[PDB]
Amino acid sequence: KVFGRCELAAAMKRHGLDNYRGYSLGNWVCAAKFESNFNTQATNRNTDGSTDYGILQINSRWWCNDGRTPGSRNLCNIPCSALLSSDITASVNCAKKIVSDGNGMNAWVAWRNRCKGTDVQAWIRGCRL
Repeated sequence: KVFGRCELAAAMKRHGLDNYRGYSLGNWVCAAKFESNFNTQATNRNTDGSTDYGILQINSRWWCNDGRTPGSRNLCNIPCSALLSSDITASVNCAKKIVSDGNGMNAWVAWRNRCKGTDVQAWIRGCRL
């Protein structure tokens, strides 16, 4: 499923991401835009044998099990396929654990490269939240 910008914003707000750990909703919507372009089916295979899954591109090396990543840990206790569903609950709960893993939102390289330091409030424009 491909979310509309405000549609995703509402969904995330609904799952408690707005201001979570001090990160405004805009940051989260912006991360999603550049990590997967709001596509819940998005996947990216890395060169280290791992793969990023879903709307927030969560990595299989440590956060989920896809049964084909060497020395992989499943800290979120879920199959990576669950991060490719139209319901973002799984991705959000797992994201909540990653953003609290000691690096803030820097865990998402796309967020770091395209959202960090910018006027992320714009990503929420026109939304009736």
